[PDB]
Amino acid sequence: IAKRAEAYEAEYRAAEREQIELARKARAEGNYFVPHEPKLIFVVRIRGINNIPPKARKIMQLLRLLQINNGIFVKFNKAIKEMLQVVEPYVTYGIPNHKTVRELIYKRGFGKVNKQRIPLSDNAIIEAALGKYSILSVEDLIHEIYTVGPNFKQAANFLWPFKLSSPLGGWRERKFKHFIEGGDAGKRDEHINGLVQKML
Amino acid sequence: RYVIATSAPKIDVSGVSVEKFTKAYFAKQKRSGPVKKDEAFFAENAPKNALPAERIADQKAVDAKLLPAIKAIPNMKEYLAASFALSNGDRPHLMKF
Amino acid sequence: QPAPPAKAHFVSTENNEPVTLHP
Amino acid sequence: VNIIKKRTKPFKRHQSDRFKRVGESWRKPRGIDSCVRRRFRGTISMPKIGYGNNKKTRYCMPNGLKAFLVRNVSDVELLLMHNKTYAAEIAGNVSARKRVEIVEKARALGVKVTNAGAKVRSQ
Amino acid sequence: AHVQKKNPLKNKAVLSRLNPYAKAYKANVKINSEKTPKAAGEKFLSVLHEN
RNA sequence: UUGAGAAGCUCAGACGAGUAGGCAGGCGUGGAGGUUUGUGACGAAGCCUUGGGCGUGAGCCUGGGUCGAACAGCCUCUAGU
RNA sequence: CUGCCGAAGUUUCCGGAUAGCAGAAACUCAGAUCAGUUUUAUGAGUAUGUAAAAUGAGAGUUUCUAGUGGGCCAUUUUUGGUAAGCAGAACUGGCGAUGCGGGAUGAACCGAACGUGAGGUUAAGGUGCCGGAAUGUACGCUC
RNA sequence: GUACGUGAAAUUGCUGAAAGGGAAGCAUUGGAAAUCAGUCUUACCUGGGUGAGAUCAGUAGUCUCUCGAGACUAUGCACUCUAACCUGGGUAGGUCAGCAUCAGUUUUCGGGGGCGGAAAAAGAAUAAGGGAAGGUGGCUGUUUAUAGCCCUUGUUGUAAUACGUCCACUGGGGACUGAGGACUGCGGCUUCGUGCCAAGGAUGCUGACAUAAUGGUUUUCAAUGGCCCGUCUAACACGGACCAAGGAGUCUAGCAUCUAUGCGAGUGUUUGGGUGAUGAAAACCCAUCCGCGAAGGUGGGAACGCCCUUGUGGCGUGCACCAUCGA
Repeated sequence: IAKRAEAYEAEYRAAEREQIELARKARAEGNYFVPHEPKLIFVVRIRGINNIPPKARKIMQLLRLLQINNGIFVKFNKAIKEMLQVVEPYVTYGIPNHKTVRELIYKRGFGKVNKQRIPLSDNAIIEAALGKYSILSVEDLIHEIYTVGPNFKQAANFLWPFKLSSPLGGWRERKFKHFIEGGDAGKRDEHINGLVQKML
Repeated sequence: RYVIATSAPKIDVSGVSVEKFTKAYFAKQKRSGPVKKDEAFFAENAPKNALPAERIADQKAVDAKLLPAIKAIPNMKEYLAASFALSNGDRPHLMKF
Repeated sequence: QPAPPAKAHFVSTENNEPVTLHP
Repeated sequence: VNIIKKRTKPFKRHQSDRFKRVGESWRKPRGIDSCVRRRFRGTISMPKIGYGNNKKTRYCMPNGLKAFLVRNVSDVELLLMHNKTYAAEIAGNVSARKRVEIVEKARALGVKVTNAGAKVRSQ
Repeated sequence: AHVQKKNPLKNKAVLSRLNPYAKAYKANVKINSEKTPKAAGEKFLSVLHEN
């Protein structure tokens, strides 16, 4: 497991090192550089179960959202991006860095065995359910989650919806307007990081 | 916890043997129910729980080997004998100890 | 199967200098 | 385990304090016009299964021993192996002589008799 | 089994039970020194300070 | 390791408003068979109580006073419950 | 007395039906069998319907059986309208069955849907007193 | 004490204690007064000595059962055992307070260092050049002089800080919780036997207390909340002076569903008859009628064999139920 962890931990740097390098080249050259896009997104609910249109009620069921303040890890693509805009005033998403993808599966990491919520406090809890996909521990699970791989669907169905608390320090002032006019709803991009460092 | 530490000038305690004191030194004197010869219901006595000769002896001993130490520091013999009492117009958090 | 979104790439500006606009 | 109660004030049927025909034992209201049935705030509470007490410290006196009605001298004998989890409560209609013999034997079994002192003035 | 949910961020024993890498991390490696060079192109600084 | 009333014991998760309505388990009252080597003139039932106890609750157990001949728990049957 | 499940309040024909919603057993299938959902493709004159990708979740069949065809509003088209309202058709929800924080008290407003408690943290809304919380910080307004 | 067994409620008078500024009533949290309970009374446990005997006797007898198992009566009380007395040493549960090392949740102060941006921008110091002013010294006008300012570059730079992060980096401070109950396991330290550990839920060190510290229960006070109940269809209206006892889906026939039981191609004694000495209208037995009823292949598919690709899959027999073609 450590032999896998040493490979993963050095790789997170070796991809963070190059985006340090590959921007230090272009900015000193006059070239421009779009980044490797976000492929993972993390969706946290903002509104309760009251007065939701039936069109947006089904979709949040299809994202394991059944309670206010639930985070989930879901694969981000086109057909996910156009699905989030129709539930946009009832969710909130953004890019997770490596720290939140650690602190959410170490603090509030709960697996799904026999349709029961069983925590991720032992590798044998993970080896039983996800052994057949070469996932052997939390560190294999973090790599497979955060660095999206082929089994990401088979791993996002393992973790429970991340039931979080209300953010220490509160939200912003008035909550249910789009994030780009104050408030907090819709995409938060890198600022979903500083939101999970409050609830957790 | 019921002691407020103070930055008042220190003294020399190398001359006093504190290892004589242990957690059984200050242990209470063991009620122990010595046989009372049940007639004791009527007749009552008392040992006056007097401090034993050992306690009064070392009290003179340990003080004799620290009194010259606080005699060296001025205002120290009379610092001890006074008491501490904050007054209206004082507030313990911002004052320094 | 879905069409994947876009990875990164350089874009040179020797023949295309960024012009400055105003709203 | 220290005994605990989720509630100490019993439940008291609605408006059974005003009217003397209406008794104080609880009766769930049956009308949807009711303020109480809809559970308006400020009105009295109701018996629910939420106030159920611990399934191990149930039926226990505040001491910790459960009760047991001993109505004759061979009903305290069963409590020989259960003297640290049962208290021998004597029944009420037992005579003031048959009572004084349960006490003198329950005391040999180390069993707490809760009301051994009734009708029994000692000399 | 698992009577309490221990926290592997705030407990330093369950962390080693879950992650057999905590005996070698070195979170802060000095990958630079005094000799860090400026990499700021002229034409980028021209388009930076334009307008 | 004894925790076999297997109608018991035990481990883990999720859940908890509720109308018409549907289902289930129990509480109490009068009589009947069985049972408690059942309680009772040293005081049964009842009644009152600024006493104590149990149950989520319907209810039950009890101390004190009053009182004076009968009465209850358990398993079934029964209803003018 | 307590616990568990729990609707419709509109049709479709002819007060009776069928369907629907809620239910009980039997018996199917662990599959692409589905999905008040989103993609991509075909067409169709940004919208339209059709098929096989994402995402979640175990689906299905009949049999026998209660309650229910009231409405109050809020949503946008909307034609007829005029001193001025308005009148009517369709869609969507709430409420009917729902307590709780604000909105000074109010069902139609803002948050939020409920076992018994402890500790924390928030929504709405607030922090001069009644009233728990800044007579806070900043900049401009007003007699 | 014939206003007579027990003597409830409404309701009335007196006494005691309270409360009451043009509303009480109740719910929650507590103060004051009154009062109540709690086993705490004592018990526990450990040696020697003295005496007693019995389940003891290198012991004799009886009876009931089944060699010995109990009940005994002797006699000793040796060897064993327990046990009264005298002599000594150590030793709660009950409640309430602390404080410590912990575990969980949480909150509030910090400390250190990496990594990022214009490899932050500044800035400072120090060399060039340029420019001027809100023009300084000088003389309203001018160009660093007896103030200086701005701009560009070099250099001290291989700069600091800030901001955004990251540490499986670290010091503390407060708060609530302690569920579970031998060992099973994952782990880490070891020190090579082990064992230990913050590691599958709290233990330890003390202190107050029984003419008692807490805990209740009543009356009332304080703070906050609290539209009168049922029938109706927002309010209403309609019912409500109060108390007691009575008082409303019950019996029977028929039909259907579900379940239980008995028998099963059968099933049903009770119209009757026989019988029943101990409620003989019960139970028990039963003749002759009578009522209700009265074996085709092909695909799946429950299950079960043999398999050998372990399984997978193959291979055989295929119930109910459903399709398919036979009649």
